[PDB]
Amino acid sequence: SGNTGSIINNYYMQQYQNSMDTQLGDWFSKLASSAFSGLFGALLA
Amino acid sequence: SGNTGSIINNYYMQQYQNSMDTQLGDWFSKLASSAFSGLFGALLA
Amino acid sequence: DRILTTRNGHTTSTTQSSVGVTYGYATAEDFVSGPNTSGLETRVAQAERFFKTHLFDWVTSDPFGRCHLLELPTDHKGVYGYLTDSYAYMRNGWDVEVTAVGNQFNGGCLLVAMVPELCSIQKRELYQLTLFPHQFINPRTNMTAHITVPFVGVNRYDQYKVHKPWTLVVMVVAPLTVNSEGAPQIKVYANIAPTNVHVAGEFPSKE
Amino acid sequence: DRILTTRNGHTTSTTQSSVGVTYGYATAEDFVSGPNTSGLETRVAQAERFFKTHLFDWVTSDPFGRCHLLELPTDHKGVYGYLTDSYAYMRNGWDVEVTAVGNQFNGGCLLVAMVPELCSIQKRELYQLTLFPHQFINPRTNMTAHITVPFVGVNRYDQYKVHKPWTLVVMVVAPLTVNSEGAPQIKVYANIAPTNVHVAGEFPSKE
Amino acid sequence: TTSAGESADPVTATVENYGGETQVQRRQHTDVSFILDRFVKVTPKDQINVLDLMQTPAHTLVGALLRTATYYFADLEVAVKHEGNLTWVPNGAPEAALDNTTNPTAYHKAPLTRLALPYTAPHRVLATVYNGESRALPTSFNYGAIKATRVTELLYRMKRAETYCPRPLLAIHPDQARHKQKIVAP
Amino acid sequence: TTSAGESADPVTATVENYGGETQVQRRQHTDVSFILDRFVKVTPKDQINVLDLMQTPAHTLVGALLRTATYYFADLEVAVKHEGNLTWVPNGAPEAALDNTTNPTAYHKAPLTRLALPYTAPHRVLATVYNGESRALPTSFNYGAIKATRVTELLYRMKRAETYCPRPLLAIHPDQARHKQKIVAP
Amino acid sequence: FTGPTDAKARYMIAYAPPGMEPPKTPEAAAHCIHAEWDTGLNSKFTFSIPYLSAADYTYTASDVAETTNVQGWVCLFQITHGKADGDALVVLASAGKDFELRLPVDARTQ
Repeated sequence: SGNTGSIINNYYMQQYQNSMDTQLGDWFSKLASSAFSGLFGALLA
Repeated sequence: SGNTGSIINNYYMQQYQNSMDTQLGDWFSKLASSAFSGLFGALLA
Repeated sequence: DRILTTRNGHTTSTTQSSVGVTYGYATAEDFVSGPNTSGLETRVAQAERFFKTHLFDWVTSDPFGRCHLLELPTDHKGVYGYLTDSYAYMRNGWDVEVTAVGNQFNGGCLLVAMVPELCSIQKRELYQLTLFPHQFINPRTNMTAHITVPFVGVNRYDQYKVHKPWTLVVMVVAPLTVNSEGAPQIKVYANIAPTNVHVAGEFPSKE
Repeated sequence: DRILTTRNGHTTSTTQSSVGVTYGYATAEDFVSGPNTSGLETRVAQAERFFKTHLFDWVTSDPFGRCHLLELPTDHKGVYGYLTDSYAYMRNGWDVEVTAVGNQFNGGCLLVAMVPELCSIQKRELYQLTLFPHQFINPRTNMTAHITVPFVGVNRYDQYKVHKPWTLVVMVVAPLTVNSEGAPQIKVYANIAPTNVHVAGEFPSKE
Repeated sequence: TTSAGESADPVTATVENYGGETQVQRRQHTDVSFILDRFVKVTPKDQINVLDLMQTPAHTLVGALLRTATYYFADLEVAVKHEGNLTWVPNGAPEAALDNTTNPTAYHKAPLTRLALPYTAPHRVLATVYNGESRALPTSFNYGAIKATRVTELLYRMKRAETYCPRPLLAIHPDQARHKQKIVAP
Repeated sequence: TTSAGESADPVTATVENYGGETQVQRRQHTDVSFILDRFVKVTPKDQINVLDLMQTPAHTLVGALLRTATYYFADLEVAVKHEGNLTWVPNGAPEAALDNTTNPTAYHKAPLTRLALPYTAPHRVLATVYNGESRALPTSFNYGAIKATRVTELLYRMKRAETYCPRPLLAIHPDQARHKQKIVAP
Repeated sequence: FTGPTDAKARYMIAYAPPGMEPPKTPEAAAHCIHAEWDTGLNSKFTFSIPYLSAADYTYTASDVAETTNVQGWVCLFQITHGKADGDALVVLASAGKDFELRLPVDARTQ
């Protein structure tokens, strides 16, 4: 998850531990994976 | 429940923790929800 | 209890004497995208919202006929005013709401009419003013008139910088009477809102 | 033949050296109607259209780094400018198109980047300017960069009267060379257009 | 949203009335059971301390907020810093009892003792106010009494709190148009 | 791997282009959530300390690395060594609050207090930089404030950290061809 | 409204957002989120003040530095009145459906 690392489930609820997020109604990864590779070339042996 | 927040079940009975209530034989919420809304009016576009 | 609550954009305007809206001439705006604009017209919804303006003091000495004319669109400092200064052609209906809050012990009445093309008015023809989309404001009954009119005119769109197709015209038909308990005067205000405003062909910047 | 013809509203902008648009950060604008505005937001489409502005002369004596910053939104005399003066909160993306038409016998290049939150820039960090949504303008290849960015920031909507979330930043990476046949200088212009502009909560009139 | 004025029927008017769209409320933080469950610092008597809730200062959060209820119910939970042993006698017990160690005494341990106490008053519900007397609130309305050689710090904490018939609650009265207190800043 | 130069499309070129075979990457250590989750030592004000993240020294790991994001989000977790009780008031609270013990005060215990704090700023996401002003970053951008009779050591730790739009990050500038610092050796 | 049955009036209530001087006249304020009513058989009138802010929440307290008012103003005008002089318009304030408070704090607060 981060830099946490225990197998036992946490003692406090969750709402008392973190702040709880809220949906309403990632990029650089895509960007990196979209990288063109190899050759524009008509390769020779 | 209140401002308690642990997932583990409490060590002491319950009768030893709180005082135990006793049935015999809420309002403002209702009151708030009953609030009339919108218009007495004959609305126009 | 004759309540009526209009709204235009994020404004509103309740009234507890409604007597009801009159629709003048047409109860719905006709074709807007015509041949004369090449489909470059566009609606500007944010213009459609009320704006206040004082009309006159209805003083007890006003005889019959004491009429006041308000050509429209007027000097207008908000969005609709800016539009006028930033597009060459536009069209909109009006939605007018004249109030004259006196008191129910006053007497006499005003007539409120929307008259198309009114460069001032002959006295004798005030008698037939009820030909135009009108309403009475008689203090013993109501405090407000309410009239809605479509865009009219020789052209699909207008140039408002040179032509004001409507005049609002408030007239005194029976004089005010203060009597014992009525108001000593009545000021008359208008609360007007453009409707279905469309615009075409934007001017270059003021530079 | 690498033609590309953008348009925004009733404007356009062909180019025969496109090299193609870069989308920075997101290829589509996220949620707009949020909790912070009570659903009183509204789109103002007529704002979305191009506007020109000069940037600088790229003179042959400009060394590396000679950067120019343009915070946005800028002094703007048209509709989008008026919006800023008549609504308290608004949000929009940008759609920027920097041209530097020299000639194909000139050398050296500019870099064009849209950088969020840029109150001036350290010299050493210009070397990593390619972290922001950018494009090169190298006269032997293209004359125009084209970059599109979403609205960003700590808030769903902004107050532009006090906060300019984007800066356009044109930088010299290799100096211009006139050589025998290249242009003696190159002036650099920007052709910018707001995108998906929304507005909330109108100011009272200027009176 | 017009309505009849004297009726005293609740009339909430949404922003929908002028376009606009009611959002999502979340109100966990202004729940009574939640907001009242914190420790509040009362200023002790050196030795014998009745555990009244009215001993809480009426300006403090838990103080002033408890005072909006005319009737309340809670279980208590005191955290007290003391010398010697601390001894809590139930409600309605002779004050002479405070000496006998068999009563729930707690032996000293650094650096404070924290213990939960049951609601123990012979009435169904206590009261923050009582018009038997137009201070001057029935002696019976308490959670017991504690005694130590020296109590120094003493802190109350309401658990399970229930509250009934809200009485007014009142902010600090400003002189300028805004009460312009200095907000925490980076 | 030739390509068009101005395009600013990513062009990764593998060693395959000249024979050779891309290997296996493992990148757990340069994950944002991971790398930012460590304690970083800020130099405190003697008493009142706003818990800004910008208070972290911009050279340090967590310092300089947090600064690459223009927008971020985290939950905090301070570990502070102090005298007296330590009291944390939320975000946007009058500084006069730092005195009332009902606010999440922590009583002294050897040899440091460590507590987790919720993200509590009224903006969706904080910012490491802000062009409202061409230091000079909105006072609202903070995690609250702590106060003690004397804070001595104070350490921040970001939890759940999210980061948005990378800004440049810059190494120490060498004079010789290699920055020839003295490496740990047996 | 609580005037005699023969007093009458129109009132207005605009809401001017922050970042410009507040209106001094109803004509001007007409360009805000206003709503405008008049005295009748129904004596009461309720109007929600919209929540509008660049942030998602807003501070409950003022800062001693800030004086320009960060949340904007409400202005209650008086379009007209009819032999209404000296009559009172009593006003009251509550939470809406969607009002919510958060992060408790004891800030002395007496």
